[PDB]
Amino acid sequence: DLAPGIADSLRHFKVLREKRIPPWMEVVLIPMTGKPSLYPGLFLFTTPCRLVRPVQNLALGKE
Amino acid sequence: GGLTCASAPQGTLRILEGPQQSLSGSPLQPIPASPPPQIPPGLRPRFCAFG
Repeated sequence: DLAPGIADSLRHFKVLREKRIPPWMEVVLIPMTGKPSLYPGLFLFTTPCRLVRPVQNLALGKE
Repeated sequence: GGLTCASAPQGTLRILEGPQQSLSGSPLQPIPASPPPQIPPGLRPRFCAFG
């Protein structure tokens, strides 16, 4: 009951450049469904040599 | 200085920073639609038929 509310406050730090969250971090919350979906977790990637692309986050208004 | 043992704790309060309120606005802010192309003003026949 906290992990959706942590994946939002780590995108609301990445799009606003706060608390040394890098702009290229992947906040990935693979949810718990109770079905054979992907393995659930909250996986934060910060390493180089990935691929990344810009969008507009509509709730804040920033890239 | 014996440091004897005690009973079992009933509950465990977890203190944590609150959710980020008033960060997202209640309406959404989309990128505006790129406009459809206009017929430009001041278009006239510049080619006259010869002779």
